[PDB]
Amino acid sequence: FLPSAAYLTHQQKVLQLYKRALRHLESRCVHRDKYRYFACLLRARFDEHKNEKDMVKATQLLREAEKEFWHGQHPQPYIFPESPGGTSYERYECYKVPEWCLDDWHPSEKAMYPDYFAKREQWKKLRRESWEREVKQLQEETPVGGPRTEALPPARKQGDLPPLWWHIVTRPRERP
Amino acid sequence: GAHLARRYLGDASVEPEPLRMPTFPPDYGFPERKEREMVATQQEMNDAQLVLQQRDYCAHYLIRFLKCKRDSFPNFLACKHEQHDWDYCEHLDYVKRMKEFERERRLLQRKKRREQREA
Amino acid sequence: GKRLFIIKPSGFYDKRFLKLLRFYILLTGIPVVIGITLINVFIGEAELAEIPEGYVPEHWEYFKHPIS
Amino acid sequence: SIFAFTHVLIPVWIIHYYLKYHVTTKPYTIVEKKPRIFPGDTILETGEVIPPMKEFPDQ
Amino acid sequence: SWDKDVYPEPPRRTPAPSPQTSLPNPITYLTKAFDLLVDRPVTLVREFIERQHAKNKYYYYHREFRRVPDITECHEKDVLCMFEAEMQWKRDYKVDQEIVNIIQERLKACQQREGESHRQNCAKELQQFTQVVKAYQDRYHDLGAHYSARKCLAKQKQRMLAERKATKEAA
Amino acid sequence: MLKYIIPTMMLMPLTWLSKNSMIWINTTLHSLLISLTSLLLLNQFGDNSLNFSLTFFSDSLSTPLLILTMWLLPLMLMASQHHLSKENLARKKLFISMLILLQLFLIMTFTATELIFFYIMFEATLVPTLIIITRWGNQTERLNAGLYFLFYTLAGSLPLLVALIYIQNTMGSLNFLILQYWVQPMPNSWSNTFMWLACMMAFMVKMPLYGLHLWLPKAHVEAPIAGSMVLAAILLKLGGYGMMRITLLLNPITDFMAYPFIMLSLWGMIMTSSICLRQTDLKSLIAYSSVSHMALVIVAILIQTPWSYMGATALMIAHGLTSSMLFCLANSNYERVHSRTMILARGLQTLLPLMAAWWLLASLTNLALPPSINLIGELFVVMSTFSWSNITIILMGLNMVITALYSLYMLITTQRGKHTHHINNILPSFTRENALMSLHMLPLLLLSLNPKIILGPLY
Amino acid sequence: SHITKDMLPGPYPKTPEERAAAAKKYNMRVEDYEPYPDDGMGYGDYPKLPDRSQQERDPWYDWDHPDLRLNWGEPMHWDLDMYIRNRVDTSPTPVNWNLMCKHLFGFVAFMLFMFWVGETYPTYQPVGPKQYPYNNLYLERGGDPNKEPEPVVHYEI
Amino acid sequence: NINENNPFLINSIKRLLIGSLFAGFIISNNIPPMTIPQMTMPHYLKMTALTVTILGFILALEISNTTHYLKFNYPSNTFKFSNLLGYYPTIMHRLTPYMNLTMSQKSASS
Amino acid sequence: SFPKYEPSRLASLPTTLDPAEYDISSETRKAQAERLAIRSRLKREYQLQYNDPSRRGVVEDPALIRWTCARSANVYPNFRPNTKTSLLGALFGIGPLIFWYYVFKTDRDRKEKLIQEGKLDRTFNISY
Amino acid sequence: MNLFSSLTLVTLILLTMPIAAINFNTHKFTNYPLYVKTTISCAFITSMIPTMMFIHTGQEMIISNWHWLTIQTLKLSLSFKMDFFSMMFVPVALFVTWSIMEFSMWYMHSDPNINQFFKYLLLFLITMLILVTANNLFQLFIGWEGVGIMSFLLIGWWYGRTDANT
Amino acid sequence: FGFSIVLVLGSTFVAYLPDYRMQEWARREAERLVKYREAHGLPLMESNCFDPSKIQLPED
Repeated sequence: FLPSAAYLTHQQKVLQLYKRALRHLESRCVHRDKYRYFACLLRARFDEHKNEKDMVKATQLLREAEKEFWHGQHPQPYIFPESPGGTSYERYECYKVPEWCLDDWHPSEKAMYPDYFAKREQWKKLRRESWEREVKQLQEETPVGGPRTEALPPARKQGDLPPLWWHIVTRPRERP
Repeated sequence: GAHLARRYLGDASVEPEPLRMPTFPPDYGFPERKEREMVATQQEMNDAQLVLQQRDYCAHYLIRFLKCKRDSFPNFLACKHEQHDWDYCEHLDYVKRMKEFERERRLLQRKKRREQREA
Repeated sequence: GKRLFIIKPSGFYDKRFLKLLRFYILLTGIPVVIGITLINVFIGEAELAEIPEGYVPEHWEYFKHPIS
Repeated sequence: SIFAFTHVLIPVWIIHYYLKYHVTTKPYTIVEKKPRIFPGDTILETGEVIPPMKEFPDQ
Repeated sequence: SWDKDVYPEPPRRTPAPSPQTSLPNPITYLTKAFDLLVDRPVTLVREFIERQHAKNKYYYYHREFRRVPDITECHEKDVLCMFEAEMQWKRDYKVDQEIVNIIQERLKACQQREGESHRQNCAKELQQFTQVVKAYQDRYHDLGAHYSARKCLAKQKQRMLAERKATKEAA
Repeated sequence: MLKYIIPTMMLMPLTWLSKNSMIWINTTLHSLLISLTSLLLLNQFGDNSLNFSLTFFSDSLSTPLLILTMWLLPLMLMASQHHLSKENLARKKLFISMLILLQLFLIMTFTATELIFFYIMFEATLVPTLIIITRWGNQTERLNAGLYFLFYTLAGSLPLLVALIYIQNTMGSLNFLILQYWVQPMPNSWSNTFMWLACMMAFMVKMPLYGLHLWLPKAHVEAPIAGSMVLAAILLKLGGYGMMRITLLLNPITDFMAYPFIMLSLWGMIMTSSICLRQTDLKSLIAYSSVSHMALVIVAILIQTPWSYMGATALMIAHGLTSSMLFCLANSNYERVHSRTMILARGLQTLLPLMAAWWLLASLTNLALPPSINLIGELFVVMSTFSWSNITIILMGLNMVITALYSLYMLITTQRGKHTHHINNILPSFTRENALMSLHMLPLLLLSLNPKIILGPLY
Repeated sequence: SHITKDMLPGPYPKTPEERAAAAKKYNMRVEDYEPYPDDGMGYGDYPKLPDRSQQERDPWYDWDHPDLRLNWGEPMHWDLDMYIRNRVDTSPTPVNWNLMCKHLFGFVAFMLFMFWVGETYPTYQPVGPKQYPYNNLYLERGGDPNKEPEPVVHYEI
Repeated sequence: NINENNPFLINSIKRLLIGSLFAGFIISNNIPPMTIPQMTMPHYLKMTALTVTILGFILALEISNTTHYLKFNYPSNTFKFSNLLGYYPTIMHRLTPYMNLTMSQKSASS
Repeated sequence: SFPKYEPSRLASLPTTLDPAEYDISSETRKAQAERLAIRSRLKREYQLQYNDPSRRGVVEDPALIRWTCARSANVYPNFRPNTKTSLLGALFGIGPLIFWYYVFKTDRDRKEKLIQEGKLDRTFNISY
Repeated sequence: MNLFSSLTLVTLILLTMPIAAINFNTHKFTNYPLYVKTTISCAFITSMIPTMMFIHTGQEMIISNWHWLTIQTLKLSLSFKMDFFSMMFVPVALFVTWSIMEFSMWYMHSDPNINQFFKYLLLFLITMLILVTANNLFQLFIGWEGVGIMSFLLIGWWYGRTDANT
Repeated sequence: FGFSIVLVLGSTFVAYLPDYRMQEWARREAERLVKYREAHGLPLMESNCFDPSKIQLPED
């Protein structure tokens, strides 16, 4: 369930296991120095059988490693206050008013803010002028009838903006 | 305490069951020992609007403590010795209740083992 | 440089409806409050007299407050 | 100064006007649990003593 | 005003506090300041308003009724007899509900005046409360929402006939 | 009452020979003047009712419902543009005149002296609502909804006429006083049981109770806002009004025969409050809410306590106001996004900052907020039913818990947390919608100050 | 403006045409399409999914609808109103489920059992009654002012 | 950027520490006695409050000095029982939202 | 050292220990690739209907409309009354109703018999 | 008694004027936190006095007025009293909430929705005060569900954050 | 004509009017009648609101 590929990798799965076990050992192990000791012990335990030339033995050790990890996890791991489940986790989703709005104002409030609305007008002209031919030709020129991936190509032909940029550039500041 | 351990581990008789306390009657070994003065003047005890379950023995000291505490208010720490005296009189009341307890206990133990071992 | 443009959606219609609501309630809120106050401070409520001998009241003169 | 003026004078005036006349012309209205009187006092209203308690001893 | 014999009040009992020691007494200064800042101006305002009231003179009278005879003297159908009968009964019902309201307010006032000793000088009012409310429970209670007057007289007949059978068994 | 009948007639050719873009102002202004004149009625005193003829008379049950009808007319007549403002002048005038004629038969029905006249004006109220919801239903099953509405309400309501003719020619006339002052008990035979089942089952259809309630939600989700609000508020509370009047006869047999209807109403109140917790189709939640609250009303009517009748009429009036307003907010959100669903139109705390106050205040008047009239009604019904039996208060409080749960879920679903950021058509809130919300809420709070009006006959 | 044949009458049979139509219609893989089956509980031919799907779907994929975990073209499992975050979280628990309910019900049974053992076996300090002066504090109980003067006295010990 | 050079914060904390030092005694002393104070306890019934709090401090300080060590002991499920908020929130909030709504879709809805 | 992690209907089986993810067929690789193709085509069509500056209204998600008409109107077809459907219908529809009806009959008969004897606490029971 | 009843009623009535300030606002304030803090300070400094009179004399009281729906044998008014608990609790709550007004000037300074926050929190104080003054049990029920729903709103202050509205 | 002449004038109209359903008349009449029945010995609210002189029971 990832945008660029279908399966992660074997190495990617071992690597996610390593980051999750190291994070849970952070949360388990306070005072940071016994943490550093146990983290180097874990790094050594990965080093002792990292260089095995098989593949079914690699997935064997991976599967038993998930067993002996899920035995020893921590109930409330220290997740950061931006991660899902965290303390904040879009705390300031109260104030992410999107920018398809702000055009439905009365013109007196538009007369209070001259320069920002003039520059929004020139950005909106830049959106409307460079939408049809360039973006739709690059989106209906390079793909096959099945796209088979979600990475979209940059604009490297001659000039202007990359395709499908508007609701990725004009997103809110995430600390308004 | 220790009375609880004796009452829940030993026999059923010689430790008396509470809240059914008068088992032997009074004046069993008293004869002519009773004062029960009660100098509290019940009508004026009604007049000072006391709480129920305070209209008891050692309540005149409560009346005096309430009187001095009302009559000298902005001294936050005015009445100490009369409140101490009221605590002392309630200590005398608690001692008297404990005396009633162990009176009925010793009567029950000695007299009932006398009767039910020499019957 | 420290200040930035903050985004809030369209407070003008909010303020216009709120101003019109308070004004067109208080257009005859204050005159009626002045009217009822001048009544019950400059006309009297009533007294509680008994019915006099050989006399009839109507269907008013049974009620305390004079606007009632 | 003006804040304490308006908010400890105007609602106090409005409520204390409200509580004398309307409130105490309605009969069963504001009622107070009576002051306790003690056997050494004297009644302020009419003027007569309350008899003191008797002798203390055996404490 | 009000009659002192329908909403009764016991006489006042107020002590004279004898201060033992001398701090003295913040609330005495504060109540004198309260008198001078509140008691004088509201009295002057009320006296002005009372002079403006007593310039003219309104009067409201109390509405009074007669005694239309009975429901026991009305016939089979006779709708212009039962009408006056049942409206007279319904006005008795309203004024009797307010009798119950007066007695229950007396019970509340006896609770709050007598303080933390409830059972002193509230036995008489609780006695008359249980008396009048026993009368109400006997007389108006178990008839429901579509009372007109006739279910009350049916309850009257049924109750006295049952007590007639009870005293016949008691004979 | 003729002074209220005849200007309702005279307000109809107003709409015809007023010119283009001037029918609106004249009808709104004159119906609001009718609302003031309606509020001048409230004279009713003490001993008797008031008689505005041998043809018209008003109990104190009928007074707040009548003022509710003549107050809900101009609110609706303003509420029903922007989905027919682009339509024709003739069809627009026909719609407005249809609402005026429906008001006329509702006034006919609420000041009905005779029960025969009450039945005729009952189904005369039934007539124009089918035409309204079918011609402007704006969905594809409006035919099914109007047809189920018609045949349910007739086929339940119809042997009621036969029972009323039988009472007409076995006891003389059917004025409510001479039906009263003469009513004799009717013993536990079987023909009396069928007469009771005919009358009470006709109104059971009209409320509805649980076994007959799928009548309602199609007729609300597949109907315009005018037919929805009039249908819910005035037609269901008119059915309750009718049961209140006709239950004065048949005094002894209701104890014998009125247990299973209490049962079906209670258990279906619980099941209906449970079914409106998990649905989509935002309009339908208020419909099943109305089914739950009128099942509570039915329990309140069939037990026969004065506390129960006071709580019943208070619950009727408060729920009529609340459910009509909440229908109107649902139509406002549907005009914002052409969805009718619930999980789509998310966000709306950030955008539309003032609409949150009306959603919250309507959801709290549906929550039984404690100084409001809704909790006054529900509280007296709970008191009376715990006097009925010591065990049935569990179902009442479980209804209370689930009612708070689904109402506040309906709040925090549509209008809490994240705009879906692909909507980008919603405009800021008009003055019209907020004027409608202020016309709904402010009479309810001002009755919450002084509810001696809306408590009915047994005040 | 919507096709009448994008709704869903009838169950799975027959196997080539209706399964091909449902797989093209629900944007699903052919072997991933599963009807319920047709036990007659309604349900049409709406697919069966792995049924939990909302405390999964790790939130760093950055799909369209962020607080719904949908992606505009998923078949939207039949019980989704019961499955949103703020309704039901079927996360993989840190312990178990059966072992959890065993420990909880055993602990609640132990606490109520020890409360019953307490309620049959109280503690008390060694102390008689509270002795009340005037006839077990008569005339300040329920009343009867002249009916029952009950003779009971206390003695000093 | 740890910061308390701040008027309102130190005023509020100041006002409530002045509160929680004196106002407990000021409130708890000048009230009319509406009950009978016990005041006659044996030994080890009045001392027992301070005794239990001191033995608790010794117990927690030795747990702290074992936290100073480095052993990494596995949990033994009483750690889980005290760590997962008790099993009551997880068990009840996964059962009773699932049971009521499973019986709402099958029985009530469809 | 593992208690094998028994699953339930509420404790979901996590993505780590399946353990069917660790013995892989090539057809599962083909399935994951085609599933990625389906989601990529759906996101491509959505993003092209999403960033048009001329577009004003909503995007008209067909899966949501399909689910809504599947959940509301398309329950009644298809349906046949089976033994399971009739049994569960008469169980959930009539059973608890007749149970609470039995207990209300029991409580009302006890209460009316008890006040026919008259030994209730209606010494004052005014607000009935 | 004049002073005792009048000062209890003005301690109740000072917590209605800032709601009038936001309702009749029409030109948005900036010192509205300062206004709410100083009116809570004034409410405490008028709530200290009748408690001092209570300990100094005794003299408990009830007030009861404006009866609405006096229908059957019962009648219910706005009826609230001050006894031992009922006015020994109120200055503590006002003092605590005035310190929280200080700390919520500071902590919530950087969020531009502060006025609606102090509106909600003042209304919450009003409802809990109505709960701790009343003797009519229906008025206790009013204070009960009112503090329940203000607790709902103040828990779900941060919209977004599905943990909060859960 | 929906607020300034309807809502506020309706509030003043049904704010006070004649005593609806005869409440304050019932207060004053009950005050007078309780004063009478307490000043004349008999218990207030004698039961049997219809006089048993004016009743005729069917015999047995």
